[PDB]
Amino acid sequence: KTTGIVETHFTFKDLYFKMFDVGAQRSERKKWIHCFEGVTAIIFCVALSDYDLVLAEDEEMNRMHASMKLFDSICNNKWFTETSIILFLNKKDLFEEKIKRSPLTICYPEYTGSNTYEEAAAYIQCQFEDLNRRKDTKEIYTHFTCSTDTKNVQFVFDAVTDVIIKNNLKECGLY
Amino acid sequence: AEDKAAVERSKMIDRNLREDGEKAAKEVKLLLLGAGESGKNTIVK
Amino acid sequence: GIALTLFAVLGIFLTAFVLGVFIKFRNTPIVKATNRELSYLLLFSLLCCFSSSLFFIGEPQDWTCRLRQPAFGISFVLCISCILVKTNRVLLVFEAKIPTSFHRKWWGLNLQFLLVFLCTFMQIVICVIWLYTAPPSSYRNQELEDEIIFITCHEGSLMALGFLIGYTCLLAAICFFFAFKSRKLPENFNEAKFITFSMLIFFIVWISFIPAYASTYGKFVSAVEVIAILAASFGLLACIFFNKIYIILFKPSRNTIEEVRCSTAAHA
Amino acid sequence: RKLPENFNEAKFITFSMLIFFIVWISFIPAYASTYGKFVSAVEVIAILAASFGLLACIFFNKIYIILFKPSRNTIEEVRCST
Amino acid sequence: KATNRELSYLLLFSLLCCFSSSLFFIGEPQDWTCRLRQPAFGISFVLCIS
Ligand SMILES: CCCCCCCC/C=C\CCCCCCCC(=O)OC[C@@H](COP(=O)(O)OCC[N+](C)(C)C)OC(=O)CCCCCCC/C=C/CCCCCCCC
Ligand SMILES: CCCCCCCC/C=C\CCCCCCCC(=O)O[C@H](COC(=O)CCCCCCC/C=C/CCCCCCCC)COP(=O)(O)OCC[N+](C)(C)C
Ligand SMILES: CC(C)CCC[C@@H](C)[C@H]1CC[C@H]2[C@@H]3CC=C4C[C@@H](O)CC[C@]4(C)[C@H]3CC[C@]12C
Ligand SMILES: N[C@@H](Cc1c[nH]c2ccccc12)C(=O)O
Repeated sequence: KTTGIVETHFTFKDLYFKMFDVGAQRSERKKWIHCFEGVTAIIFCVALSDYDLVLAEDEEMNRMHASMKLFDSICNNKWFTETSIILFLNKKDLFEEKIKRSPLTICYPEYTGSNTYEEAAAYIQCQFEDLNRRKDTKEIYTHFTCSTDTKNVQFVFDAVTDVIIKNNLKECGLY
Repeated sequence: AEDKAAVERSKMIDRNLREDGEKAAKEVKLLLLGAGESGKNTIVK
Repeated sequence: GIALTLFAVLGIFLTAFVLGVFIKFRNTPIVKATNRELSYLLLFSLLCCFSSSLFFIGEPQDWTCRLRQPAFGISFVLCISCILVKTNRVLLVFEAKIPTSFHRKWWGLNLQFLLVFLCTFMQIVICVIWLYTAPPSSYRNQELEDEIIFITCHEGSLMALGFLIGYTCLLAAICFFFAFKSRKLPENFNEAKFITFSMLIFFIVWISFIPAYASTYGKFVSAVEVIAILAASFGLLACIFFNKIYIILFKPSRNTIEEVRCSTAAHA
Repeated sequence: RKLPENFNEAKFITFSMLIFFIVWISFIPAYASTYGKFVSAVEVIAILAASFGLLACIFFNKIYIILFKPSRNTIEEVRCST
Repeated sequence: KATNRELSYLLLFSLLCCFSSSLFFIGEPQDWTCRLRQPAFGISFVLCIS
């Protein structure tokens, strides 16, 4: 019925999680971007299959470049200096299917090498993880989605636990 | 009289405010970003 | 006595050197993983413990027989309490996986010093009570050997001496249980293979010197006491510090944030 | 010491030998100081301490895994081989 | 059976001998006792360490 922020709630191993989806706002990001300060982690999603898809429909903008630009803008905000990012590279089946039909070299002028999933994934990831510059305070966790099993929830739970532990140690001053 | 009623109402409001805040403090908040058609739907499901 | 004096001076020098390294590299992640303030307090207490062995050499005047034991007792209790508080706080931080907690004030920096003071108050109150009521004094014994005169101090209380030893031994024993609980902590925060060895060094030197104290009398008793004190202090210092000092000065590549991030992550 | 084969046996043997060395260096000063009936005692304490050390370090852990503790947990050959 | 089943028995017997050797020291010294104190301990301990 209502538009705007959508909230989903679930409990995993006695931890209560809250997730806010802000994709329906369609307004200036800066005005509402200072309201979300204080979150524990930021979940970020990227599709590998957009390398050879002109999703944007603009010749100048390729979906991968747009995703990289958005990730760069989000990661280096003044407010989110100390919030970690859980990066989810998604759709690894179709991407692996199309690599041999059209290699990864279309997106980047530099060669990925070998035209196969392991090498291609490494090049796309390294290129996404190098966008950050506050390496001292924030870190990125990367998981390739697995549909059948529950690796998706467990990875988020473990990442949140690690973030909480590292936050407490830093406050004590030990870390 | 009126001061007593106001004080009692304030103390009832304050007690409810404290406990609810303590309960909220025990939750983890996550922000889900992503351009549309990036598979956000699959993670949510 | 010259050898004992030289060894005490060397111990003081090495104690000062470790403190100088910690101050030069305070920012480094390895040094910051260990509690820096408690480290300084432990080093100062260790300097006091090493310097307290100089009261056992020379003519035993009355003003020395009262300060021979309590100085060492308080100095060693300070180190034990510092070690205990340093280990319990790391355990409290790691166990708190929960987002929120009531133990926020429990791990506060100021509370640590109060706990170290509470663990030495008992040793301070037995000493003051002992000195006020039945103080030690010097006496000359001509009975042992008809031809030679010896100068020694008589404590005047043997129950008071027993209580200090019992309290120190009790604290050393708890240092075993807290060392045992900490074996599963990650690297750069786990120290369980040194505390137990230091406590065992102390127990073996003192337990070994029981026969001599019960049988021998004369100048030898003081030499045995000095040797035991010096050996215990050296063992504690070495086990606690010389590993980290080596990693910091030699192999400096380890003192990097990436290493400590990789270390803490192994827990999850 | 790094090798994890057989319940960390190398680590245990190394820890046991250090106790022996510590016990015996501490013996020399005690012996010279004692004269009379207690000269004999300084030998029994050393022997007992060393014997209690070696046996406990080498066997305590395996005995727990075998009896008076979980059985069929790490008892399997799989656990001994690794 | 992963460990050697015979060296373990030999080591336990040697440790028993080492434990029992200390009993000879306690007691009024006699000619045969002092001749048998040291060698028993030495042999038993060497048997254990070996
Ligand atoms: C000359 C006369 C002296 C007479 C006394 C001598 C008696 C003989 C001494 C000892 C027998 C036992 C020796 C104990 C050695 C401990 C071994 C050790 O060091 O292993 C270190 C740590 C574990 O290893 P880790 O952390 O590196 O890896 C673990 C990493 N993970 C968890 C991920 C796998 O093990 C731990 O937790 C440590 C747990 C604490 C050990 C308890 C020992 C208590 C001994 C008390 C002696 C008191 C004397 C009695 C007085 C009576 C006189 C009449
Ligand atoms: C962590 C531990 C810290 C401790 C530091 C360890 C290093 C100390 C180094 C040297 C100590 C001082 C040197 C003492 C000389 C003065 C002695 C004295 O003055 O004896 C005076 C005369 O000589 C002597 O009888 C004999 C000298 C003693 C020889 C020791 C025999 C036992 C041997 C051990 C040797 C095997 C070595 C194997 C290595 C083991 C390592 C794992 C009189 O003395 P007395 O009448 O009062 O009693 C005498 C009581 N009776 C007779 C029972 C001794
Ligand atoms: C009761 C005391 C005085 C004598 C017996 C010593 C026992 C309690 C001590 C000595 C060596 C210790 C072991 C040292 C190493 C390890 C490996 C660790 O991963 C689990 C604990 C464990 C297995 C310890 C258990 C307790 C232990 C066996
Ligand atoms: N003479 C004391 C030596 C001593 C002084 N202070 C101590 C503190 C702890 C243990 C021993 C001591 C003893 O009987 O051993």
